[PDB]
Amino acid sequence: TVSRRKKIAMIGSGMIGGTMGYLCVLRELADVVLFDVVTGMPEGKALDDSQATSIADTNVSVTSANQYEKIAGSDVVIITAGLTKVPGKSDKEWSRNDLLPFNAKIIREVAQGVKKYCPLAFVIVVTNPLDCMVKCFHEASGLPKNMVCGMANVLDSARFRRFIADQLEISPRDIQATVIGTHGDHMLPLARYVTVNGFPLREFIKKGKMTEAKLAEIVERTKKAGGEIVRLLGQGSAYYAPALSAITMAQAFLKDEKRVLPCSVYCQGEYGLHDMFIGLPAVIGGGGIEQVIELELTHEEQECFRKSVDDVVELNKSLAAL
Amino acid sequence: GTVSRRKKIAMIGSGMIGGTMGYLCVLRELADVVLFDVVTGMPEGKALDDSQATSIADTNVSVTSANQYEKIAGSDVVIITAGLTKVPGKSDKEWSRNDLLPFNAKIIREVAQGVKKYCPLAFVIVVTNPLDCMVKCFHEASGLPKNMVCGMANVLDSARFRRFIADQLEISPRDIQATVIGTHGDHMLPLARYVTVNGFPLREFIKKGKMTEAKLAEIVERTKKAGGEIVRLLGQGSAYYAPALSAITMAQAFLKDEKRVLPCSVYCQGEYGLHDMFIGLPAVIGGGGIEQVIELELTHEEQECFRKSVDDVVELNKSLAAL
Amino acid sequence: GTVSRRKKIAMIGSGMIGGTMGYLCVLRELADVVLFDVVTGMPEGKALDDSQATSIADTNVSVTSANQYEKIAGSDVVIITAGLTKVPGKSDKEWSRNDLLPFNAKIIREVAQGVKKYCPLAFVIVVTNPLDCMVKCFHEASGLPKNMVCGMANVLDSARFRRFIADQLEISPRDIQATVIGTHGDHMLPLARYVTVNGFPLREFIKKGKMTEAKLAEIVERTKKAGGEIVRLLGQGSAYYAPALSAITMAQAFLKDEKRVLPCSVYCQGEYGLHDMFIGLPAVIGGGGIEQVIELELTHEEQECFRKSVDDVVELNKSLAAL
Amino acid sequence: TVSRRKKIAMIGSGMIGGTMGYLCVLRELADVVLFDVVTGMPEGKALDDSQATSIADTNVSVTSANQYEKIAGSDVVIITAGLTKVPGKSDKEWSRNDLLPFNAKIIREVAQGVKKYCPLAFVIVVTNPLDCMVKCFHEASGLPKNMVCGMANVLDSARFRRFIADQLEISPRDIQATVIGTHGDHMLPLARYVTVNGFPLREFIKKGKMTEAKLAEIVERTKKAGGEIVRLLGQGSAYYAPALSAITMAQAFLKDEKRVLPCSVYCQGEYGLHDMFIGLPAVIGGGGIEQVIELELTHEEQECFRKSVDDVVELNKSLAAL
Ligand SMILES: NC(=O)c1ccc[n+]([C@@H]2O[C@H](COP(=O)([O-])OP(=O)(O)OC[C@H]3O[C@@H](n4cnc5c(N)ncnc54)[C@H](O)[C@@H]3O)[C@@H](O)[C@H]2O)c1
Ligand SMILES: NC(=O)c1ccc[n+]([C@@H]2O[C@H](COP(=O)([O-])OP(=O)(O)OC[C@H]3O[C@@H](n4cnc5c(N)ncnc54)[C@H](O)[C@@H]3O)[C@@H](O)[C@H]2O)c1
Ligand SMILES: NC(=O)c1ccc[n+]([C@@H]2O[C@H](COP(=O)([O-])OP(=O)(O)OC[C@H]3O[C@@H](n4cnc5c(N)ncnc54)[C@H](O)[C@@H]3O)[C@@H](O)[C@H]2O)c1
Ligand SMILES: NC(=O)c1ccc[n+]([C@@H]2O[C@H](COP(=O)([O-])OP(=O)(O)OC[C@H]3O[C@@H](n4cnc5c(N)ncnc54)[C@H](O)[C@@H]3O)[C@@H](O)[C@H]2O)c1
Ligand SMILES: O=C([O-])C(=O)[O-]
Ligand SMILES: O=C([O-])C(=O)[O-]
Ligand SMILES: O=C([O-])C(=O)[O-]
Ligand SMILES: O=C([O-])C(=O)[O-]
Repeated sequence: TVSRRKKIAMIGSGMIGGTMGYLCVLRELADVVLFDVVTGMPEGKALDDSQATSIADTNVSVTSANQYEKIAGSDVVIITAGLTKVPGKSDKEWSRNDLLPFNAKIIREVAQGVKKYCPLAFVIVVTNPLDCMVKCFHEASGLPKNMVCGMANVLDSARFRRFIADQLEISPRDIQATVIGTHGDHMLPLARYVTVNGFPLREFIKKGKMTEAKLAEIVERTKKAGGEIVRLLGQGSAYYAPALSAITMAQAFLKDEKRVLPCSVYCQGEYGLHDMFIGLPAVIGGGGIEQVIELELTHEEQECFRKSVDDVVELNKSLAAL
Repeated sequence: GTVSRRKKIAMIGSGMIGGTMGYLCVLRELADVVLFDVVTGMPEGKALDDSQATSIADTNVSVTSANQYEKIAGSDVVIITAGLTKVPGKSDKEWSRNDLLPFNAKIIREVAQGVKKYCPLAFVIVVTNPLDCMVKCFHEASGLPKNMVCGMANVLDSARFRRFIADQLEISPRDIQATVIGTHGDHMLPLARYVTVNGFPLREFIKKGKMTEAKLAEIVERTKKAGGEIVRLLGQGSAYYAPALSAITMAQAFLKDEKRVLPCSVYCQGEYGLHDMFIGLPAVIGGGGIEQVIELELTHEEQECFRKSVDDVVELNKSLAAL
Repeated sequence: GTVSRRKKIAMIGSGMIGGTMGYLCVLRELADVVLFDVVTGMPEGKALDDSQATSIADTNVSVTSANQYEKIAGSDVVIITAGLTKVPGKSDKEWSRNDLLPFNAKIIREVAQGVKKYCPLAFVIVVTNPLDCMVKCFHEASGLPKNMVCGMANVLDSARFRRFIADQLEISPRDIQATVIGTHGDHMLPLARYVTVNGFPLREFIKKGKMTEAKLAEIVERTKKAGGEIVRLLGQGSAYYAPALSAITMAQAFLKDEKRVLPCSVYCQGEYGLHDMFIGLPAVIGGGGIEQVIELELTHEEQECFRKSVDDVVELNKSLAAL
Repeated sequence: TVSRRKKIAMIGSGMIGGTMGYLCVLRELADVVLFDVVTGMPEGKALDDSQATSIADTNVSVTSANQYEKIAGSDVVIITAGLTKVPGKSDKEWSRNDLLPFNAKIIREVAQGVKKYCPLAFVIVVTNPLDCMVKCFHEASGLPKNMVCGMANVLDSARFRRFIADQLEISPRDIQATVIGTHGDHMLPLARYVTVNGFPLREFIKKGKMTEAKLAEIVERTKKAGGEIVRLLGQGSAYYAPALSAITMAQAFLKDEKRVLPCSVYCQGEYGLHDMFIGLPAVIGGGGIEQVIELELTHEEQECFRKSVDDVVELNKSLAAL
């Protein structure tokens, strides 16, 4: 075989993992390995997903695995391995930072498998608490700083954009709304940077298409979106938008698209941050994270951003304190 | 003043299959979606998740949730998945679609009343098991036209048959035509004689040694047991990825008048000599709903297998009657 | 008895752009296609070629040719490319869209009569040059509603602006929002101040050294001269690939009620202080046709540039009147 | 750049070449090099096609070239370089075999460029007379027998399928109708192998959905299709379906899809043919031509097929006699 299909390993074959495998089938994006420590269930999803290729009229291979040797040759590795909530806790108290002790362990294990079997892979971490877990995976795997990132802000931005799109009665394709910072309560929906095809939202507000109050409401809703879905589902957390967000990042790498997809990236001076990962605007292409966009934030925005940075810093402290 | 409106599909049942079909509509920008369910909370969670996905897909369709039938008014297509997947108390090895009859008939009759009242002009695709029995139940309780009601099943069974064969021949399943007809259960009939590779009979490939007769038989059996295998492996519920795409593919063939050959459970009026019942047969789906029902020249041997499928349906329909 | 019919688009003019738009409909299974033209023979050749492509695309839409207006009856969208691309006798360097006025006005008035009689409920996208003048001509001669008639141009000009910027920043044009407004000619206005990278002002990238102010100016000029450059390089006719996709993208936004921001030539009723004329402005296209016309807060300097664009349109519309 | 985009070189930037570049833009299939001996026009199409990526929201590079060094690194090379008709001849007398003396020269030139700059490419010849030109290119370039083929039968089959689809009122996706043999008057539309989702057409005819006469008519129309379009266009020949046919073949190779796409392939015993290329059912995947399907043809079909083979043999004679 002269021309081989791309290969994506889903480390974690739960709700997000299986849905990403499904997206690969629909788009014929890559062969899929549904990896998990659980036996049985991953093979069931592999059978279900592989059978979907017939109806999709596409041809990719979808298999399951519980041995890391199986992810060798993966071009991309997407990591969802982990818990979505603290066992026993009420949905009312769902908190992403509370997952630290349960998932750091898992991420370290995955990091060892990737370092050993597919160290040349582009890695997209999804597992919460996102920013802390990306740093945890990067430290343990030893992969290049431009080849490891965390999916979060594309999802946060997708919410921000959908809410704005509904208010303005315009497709979200034409709404550029971005959230940066940590994937949590202190995420920063950049209201000043919201545009309708590059036209500042401020011009729409002055024309009465949206009020300042509605905007503030949308910014708050964007922050609470994940928790609302957790409250409403009553079992697990979001997976359709998360899966598509991660796969869009994976595709940008595989096809060297050079898309602006805000995600948790390694900092070395950007926004004055060092030795850590946090959500920032970035361009993803065949060279992995090709550009980290440094915006001219206002004093007010910097204040908000420093709060987001502090949450990551303290979480990274607790991580180390283990 | 909207002159050109989007198509609208109501997912009656917002569980695994319903939520996944909503996702497909978002990805393909196929139509606005209403995730209907008796359960409140969960469907709104999925509508939020699915609507947020439109931003990443760069598409624009409306995804909302509902627990009131008035909300499905104006639906062009209704896809029904409302129902139980497993019977409480049965082991996974004991899983049998027929046992769902008493639980789901009640549900399907309730849905029929809702569709009859709010969107009687819709094309209806039933998914709820036991499939052939539930499609008939929906049809008589709703009163919709015979060409506007069908059951998704054989497209999924055929997808399995095709994928297994594709794997063995090292050919894309796009180029494998393998069809299963009959009831969606142990007596389904994977038509080995009609399997082709771009119209070339599979038998020529077997004679050339590409694969064996024994492997074909193994695949025929694997196709029948596929659903139960996924139930066993998943440990919870049943298949949903291929089932969702099978139904959405049928919905799209109707919505865009594609005239696709998609085997499904259809109203019989003489075909293969059957009357007043629904059973899986090859059919053409277009803007006219079920536009053609293909009646294959089955051999005596294939007829014997098909007859068992028919007897199974007749038996469930009698059980349905006894309620 | 087809309950769900396919959308229908009539391509009035079956030349380079018309045939390519028909091809796009086949690839996306967007709608049935009628390739209309005064020329007989050629359009049937293209309908044959385009319909045969459905087999390979595995799609199913009808592509036919016509030279009688009765054939466009029932069209949901009409895209008009009927007209000359170059004036016989002019060198390629002398190519100017304004010179096409006398040749094309006659053609557009004939098309207007056909649409008015056979499919007055259609959404109409004019492509024929000189664009802004031809859209106005079509509108008054046809009598269609102001929100149902527009001209494709700025989506193409913007595509050029976006591609040039994308190349310099090494970012997909999906993430470059660059817009051109005004008349589709030398005085078009590429809005340098409104160029963004996913909503982030281009000026921040320039300050960071990603590209220079000088390169931006070069790109602004290149955007204005783009059509003439393709005319010069092709040696025959003019651009058709990007023009076809620009118009089909507008058609799809209408057909599927997407509500996309697609700058195009729209009827002015006060915006930017203009009345009784069509000119390129940012607009939202949905199932209601032109649903919104965006009025940007232009600076005095940008207004001066925009005013020249307006004067050019006013001048052609006067020339049109003098016929 | 860790992950690079696939690259396709269009040797010939005329109607088919430019349209294939357009398909690459729409599907984001690969970077495109529009090559030609003509300067000016290819750059115009490159500008037009590259500008279309903005509207398509895709990102591939489309450039033009007139120097072969420019096609280095091409994964696939699609060759349309050549004349579509004999200069001066009436459309009534259009004949594919008449192009031999004009295009053999061109193909030999292309063969030298490919051998020198991208010998590892999968090559799809489109230039007429197809079967003769594929053999001409293969002999001159020295490329592997499984990496060179000619696009023709996918197009012939597309016509056969569309005509049947229209009669039966079924999507052509569900009509499997295949033409094999030489791309010319003696091509062989395999009526006995026509199926509706694997169901023999014969069953439909007996049910009165199509008559034996209509079938015969469709077989004849399939043979004359190319000439009808030449007659009707009055300028050049078909390009929309040809372009999509060739790109579908290229994609099957690039994404290792393993599609059954009848095309002109190298024979070494199949159908008892040796040292020559002719249209046959074949599977295209990442290994190029992975399978050549050998059908159990009837005596009547063999007769017809031998006539198709003879046309290729004599054309290959004339080629040599130069
Ligand atoms: N960053 C984001 O935007 C975002 C959004 C949603 C969810 N998430 C997070 O993504 C993760 C996955 O969510 P989900 O809904 O798919 O969860 P899920 O519970 O459905 O699946 C997690 C899967 O990982 C598996 N797993 C556990 N330990 C493992 C190990 N050592 N190796 C391999 N697999 C292992 C589990 O068996 C399970 O199959 C959670 O941490 C969740 O909080 C992140
Ligand atoms: N025909 C086929 O090929 C095929 C394949 C797989 C599954 N199925 C069947 O499809 C059905 C759905 O499977 P699933 O995985 O989505 O199940 P699921 O358990 O995930 O969801 C079924 C949903 O229907 C809802 N429901 C119950 N009663 C309802 C009522 N009166 N009105 C509206 N909604 C109601 C439930 O609350 C639940 O959300 C099952 O009956 C299953 O056996 C059929
Ligand atoms: N607005 C834009 O952005 C833009 C971009 C490119 C080209 N254009 C213009 O679009 C038009 C079409 O360009 P093209 O490349 O398709 O040209 P073309 O020469 O290939 O085709 C124009 C077609 O219209 C036909 N025609 C002439 N009179 C007609 C009539 N009365 N009724 C029906 N058809 C008639 C011609 O026979 C021909 O087939 C030109 O006027 C060109 O300048 C506009
Ligand atoms: N096999 C099939 O099914 C099929 C179908 C249709 C057309 N064709 C054939 O495909 C070929 C191309 O058709 P088209 O419509 O694109 O033609 P076209 O006339 O539009 O373009 C042919 C192009 O090749 C160029 N060319 C000539 N000599 C060259 C050389 N030495 N190097 C590089 N480029 C050179 C020409 O300059 C021109 O741009 C013809 O031979 C035609 O008969 C084959
Ligand atoms: O992280 C999450 O679970 C979310 O935001 O959906
Ligand atoms: O009916 C089922 O559950 C199946 O076949 O997957
Ligand atoms: O109008 C034109 O011809 C252009 O811009 O391509
Ligand atoms: O070869 C040709 O020109 C054809 O068949 O279209």
